[PDB]
Amino acid sequence: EVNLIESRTVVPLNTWVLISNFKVAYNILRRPDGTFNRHLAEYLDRKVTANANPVDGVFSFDVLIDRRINLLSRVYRPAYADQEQPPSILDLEKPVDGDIVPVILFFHGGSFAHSSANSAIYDTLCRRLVGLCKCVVVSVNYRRAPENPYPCAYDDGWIALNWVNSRSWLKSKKDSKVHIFLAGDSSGGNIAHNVALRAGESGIDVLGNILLNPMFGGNERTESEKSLDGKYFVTVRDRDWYWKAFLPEGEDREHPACNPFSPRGKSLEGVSFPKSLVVVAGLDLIRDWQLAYAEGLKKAGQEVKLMHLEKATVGFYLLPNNNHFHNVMDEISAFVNAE
Amino acid sequence: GMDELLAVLGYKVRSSEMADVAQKLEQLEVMMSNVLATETVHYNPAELYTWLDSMLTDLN
Ligand SMILES: C=C1C[C@]23C[C@H]1CC[C@H]2[C@@]12CC[C@H](O)[C@@](C)(C(=O)O1)[C@H]2[C@@H]3C(=O)O
Repeated sequence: EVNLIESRTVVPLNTWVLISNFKVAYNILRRPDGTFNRHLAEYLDRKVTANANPVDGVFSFDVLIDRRINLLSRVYRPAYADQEQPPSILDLEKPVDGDIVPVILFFHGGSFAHSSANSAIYDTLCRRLVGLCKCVVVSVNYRRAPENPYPCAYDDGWIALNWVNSRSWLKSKKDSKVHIFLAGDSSGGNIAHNVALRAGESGIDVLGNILLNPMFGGNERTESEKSLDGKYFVTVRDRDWYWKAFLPEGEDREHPACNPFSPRGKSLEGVSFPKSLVVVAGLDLIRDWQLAYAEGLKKAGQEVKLMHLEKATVGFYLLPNNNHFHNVMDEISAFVNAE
Repeated sequence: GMDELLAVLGYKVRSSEMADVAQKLEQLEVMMSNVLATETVHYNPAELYTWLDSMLTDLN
């Protein structure tokens, strides 16, 4: 039955290897009974430390934002101009210089159960964002399911948002305010949406949200789910598994955390919500849910720019070897730097 | 010649062996669809070629 020739036709071979490797490894980590092999997961994941030394124009450092839960976030900044020596542990929080300095609060993907801020795929993505958008990036190492299910991820994002917004050294000179943009791929995009909702209800002004192949769902089986099931790295079976691991016991996929436009979700009509850049991979099996999300925002009168990449698959933004990556990075920069 | 785009992501794969690694991934999916992980922790996860080869053996 197994035949992966079809998926190889739409992506570069090395990309196919990277995503397929995660696919097979994750098959092992997820157990039929709902448990997760966390020890093996963290052993297999490829990680990297922070580095105060600028590499390719970017340096980074980790910060403990909440001890009770050991919540870490990695800060990525462009190399300091005219620095004669590398940053010491006392030079990491030097005030940003610039009339307007965008700060992207990023949430990695992994369907709520996989990866960390220090996972190589995400450390690389964040470093690329710093260089391509000429901004500061703060990547949240939010807690993962099933051990720390809903609402842990959202709570961690909220804590990180307040931390970022309260950093005097991240204030832009123009208006003495931290210009915050929420961003995330997969489950990270979902977290960004929900953190934004909470921000608008607390007075914290988020300037924009960037969702890459955001993870949303619902009780219904969309046409894209039925037609693309297992064809491009993802199966409905594993989607169901991650939702069950993240959502409260006894809940279904119409819970607002899964379906932001569920009858149970609060209306966004007449609500102060940031402008959004929604990127949808055409070959992502949950494409229909993502398109429905973008339409939901538009229908609620929210500002939304939709990028529907017809032949893109999940993970297209992990390697700079395709036009989806280039096109998207161009729009992200324009989005965060727009007036 | 190693693939530098994968190397930055933590994986060591020779560009000339990319197709072979791709083949092994599929062969492993095949076995999994016909099916442990205790021995997995002993293998080097960065070396995809050998990692997959070792896993293929553990199965079968
Ligand atoms: C079970 C999963 C989890 C996938 C889909 C499928 C196989 C490949 C995984 C990752 C692995 C790498 C990236 O984090 C990701 C964002 C990506 O692009 O591929 C993942 C995606 C997800 O969480 O939505």
